[PDB]
Amino acid sequence: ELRDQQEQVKEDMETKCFICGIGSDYFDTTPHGFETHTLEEHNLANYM
Amino acid sequence: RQFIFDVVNEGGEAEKMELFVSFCEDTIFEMQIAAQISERLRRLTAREAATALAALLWAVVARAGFWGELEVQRVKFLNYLSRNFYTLRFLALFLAFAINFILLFYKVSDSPPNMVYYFLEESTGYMEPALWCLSLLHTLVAFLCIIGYNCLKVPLVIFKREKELARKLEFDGLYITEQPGDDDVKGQWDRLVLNTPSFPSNYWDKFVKRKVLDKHGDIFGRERIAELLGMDLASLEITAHNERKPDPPPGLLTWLMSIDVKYQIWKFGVIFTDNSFLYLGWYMVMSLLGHYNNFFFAAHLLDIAMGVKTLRTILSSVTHNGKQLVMTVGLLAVVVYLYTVVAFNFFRKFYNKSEDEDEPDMKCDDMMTCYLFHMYVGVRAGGGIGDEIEDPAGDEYELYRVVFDITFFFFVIVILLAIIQGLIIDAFGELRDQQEQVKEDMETKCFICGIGSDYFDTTPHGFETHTLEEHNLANYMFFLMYLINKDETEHTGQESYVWKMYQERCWDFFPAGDCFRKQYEDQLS
Amino acid sequence: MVMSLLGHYNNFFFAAHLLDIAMGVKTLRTILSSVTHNGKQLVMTVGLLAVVVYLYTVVAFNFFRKFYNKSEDEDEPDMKCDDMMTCYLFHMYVGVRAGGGIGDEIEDPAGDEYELYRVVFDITFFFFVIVILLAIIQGLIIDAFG
Amino acid sequence: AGGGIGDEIEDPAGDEYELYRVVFDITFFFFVIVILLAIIQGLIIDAFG
Amino acid sequence: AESILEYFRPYLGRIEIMGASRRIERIYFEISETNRAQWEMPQVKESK
Ligand SMILES: [Ca+2]
Repeated sequence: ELRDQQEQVKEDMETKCFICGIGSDYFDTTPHGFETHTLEEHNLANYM
Repeated sequence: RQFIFDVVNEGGEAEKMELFVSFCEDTIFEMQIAAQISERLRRLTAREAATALAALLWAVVARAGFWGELEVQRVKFLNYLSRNFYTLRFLALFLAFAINFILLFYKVSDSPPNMVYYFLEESTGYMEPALWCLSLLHTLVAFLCIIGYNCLKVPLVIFKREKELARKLEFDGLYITEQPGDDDVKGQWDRLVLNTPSFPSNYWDKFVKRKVLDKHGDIFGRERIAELLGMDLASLEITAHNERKPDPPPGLLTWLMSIDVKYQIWKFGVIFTDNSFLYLGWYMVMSLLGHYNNFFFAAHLLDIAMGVKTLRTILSSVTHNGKQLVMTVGLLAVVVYLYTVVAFNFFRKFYNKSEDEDEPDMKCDDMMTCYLFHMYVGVRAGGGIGDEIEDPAGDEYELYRVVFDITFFFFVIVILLAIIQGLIIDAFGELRDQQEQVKEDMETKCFICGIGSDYFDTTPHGFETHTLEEHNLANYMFFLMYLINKDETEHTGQESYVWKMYQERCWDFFPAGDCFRKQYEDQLS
Repeated sequence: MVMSLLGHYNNFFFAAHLLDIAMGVKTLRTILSSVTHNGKQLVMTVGLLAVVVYLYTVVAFNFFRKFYNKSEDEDEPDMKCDDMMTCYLFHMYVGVRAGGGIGDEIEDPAGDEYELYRVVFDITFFFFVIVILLAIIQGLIIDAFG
Repeated sequence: AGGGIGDEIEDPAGDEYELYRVVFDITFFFFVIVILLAIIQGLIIDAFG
Repeated sequence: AESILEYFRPYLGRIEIMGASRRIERIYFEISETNRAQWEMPQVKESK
């Protein structure tokens, strides 16, 4: 049970922005797209 | 297949493509080294049962188990020694059984034919000298393996280290801008090899020294760079190979003392730090130490049973949770100690062995003995220490024993030992989950494109062709090999465009999102 | 057919029939398939036990010979450490089923001579070929149902 | 018995049919103790999952 | 103006909000030097 939770937090943050509601499927039409969206754009660290 | 499993198991950003290109040139050098070596009921006495069962075990294992002349011959032989291999190692395992099977018949008596370790044979007169002949034979095939290893697998790891160093000097300022990490041995040991003139030995191009001289030497001391990087007399180097191409005189077999001492010291550092080489090195000393006329050959079958595949799969489970497993044993030791002090102050009059007419042995006075008694007996008792004490039937402190024993049995027997059994049980589930994950990911993705199999199935039998006819991550290796074997002046417009960015290590020409079909949906579907 | 026909030899050979016919009903095959699902790996693990127990036999053959007696009175005509056969057979036939390792079938190590080397020898035997090795076997069939 | 019937018999030290006892006892301990009783423990363990 | 951009790259913040027009907008602002320093502490980073 505990091991299942550990992967769940890893998977959820991977395929969602945690601010946007958009999955990584849409942010990959532009090559190397999703990686920039979580760093250059809203990155939940600039807000602070 | 090993490469695919590693990459997709921990996949992230564009690092994936960099690894893939790295792999393509890794196997290319592998081809170079491969082509250079080709050219009622009856009575059952033990021995009978032993032979039958050992044949069963071996069958189970085997079902999944003149200076000129000098030079020429030597070369050829090292050559095919290497070639062969994977066989020899197979032969070494077989001799481990025979040398151990014979050892299984010794005898000990206090009468020579100081204890006498005389070896009694069986009914047949053989099996005494077979021990001698096989002992000499095993060391020979053992030592032969090291020679084969030192000419088949060693050049690859040297090539891997040299390649990774060249990038960190040209495209990175690791050793030149500020410093290495100054904590890892690998990042510090390699500092010795910079000055030697023969630094790029196994790597392809020997112009790496010149390339970084002009790139990072503009804003740095050209004299300063021209000594750290070796390359002494920068004027001489730029004025040496500009008039003609002289032929140096031959100095073969005469000045072998005049060699790169620095290079050998650094190279030998890489050899002794490789885990695979050390295992074979340790294999030699045990076999050689077996000539000391002992059972040291018995340590060989233990460390060679891992050769067959199925052992590594099962044996990896215990090593997968190694840090947590060894830790739990520690928690047992502190708890049992915590149970020792409480007995030391209240229950001293119980830990006796019921000796007659007196009790000269007491297991509760010394803290040593009281603690050692609990560890050596209290755990294996199967039911706690309640079976190795005086009976608490006496009303004095009667009930405090019952609570003391029961909590001991629930905690350090039922619960603590179930955690240890639970860790390896959980290990198999974790490893099996990874095995399906690599299978599923490659099924529904192109590994080059970002497109799932849902889109590539509108055309009947569509996704299967897309991974074979189109980009199939196998043509790319052929393409990159094709560029090298072609003159620069013959490159077409598209080939030269790719070849230029390959020098700069930019990986923008891989599709990564569109693969020739989204581009041409509306035009011609 | 042959077992039934051989049962007319006036023997218990009919007792071999219910064993191989209980598989006819469905529920047996579902449960019995679990052990046969990991057959190659399960039979393999037993082999790893045999080599390890043997590796524990040689170490007793050179140091702990004066412990493997049966406390016979007035003499000890039986020794379980001289023959490599008996020393190995004693460990296999008893040392595994003892439930706690061979520490319960030896002379007491209370004598200070080589006293502590027995403690380390017995404990590692109990952790490795009892707690761990036999838990792998129990863990394989448990994993089979999942 | 916790270890099969090997603890509740006459000692097989006598060479007459000596080894047939060893094979008889060991297979009993592996089959109806280690394996069969682990299935029963494995069913309720699987139930919680 | 590449050299001036690279010096100010670590200091130039950027976020995204949506309001007052029912449309997405960008925001630019200065990030103080000290706030970039004490944010990257082992204690604070682990708490995130
Ligand atoms: Ca041209």
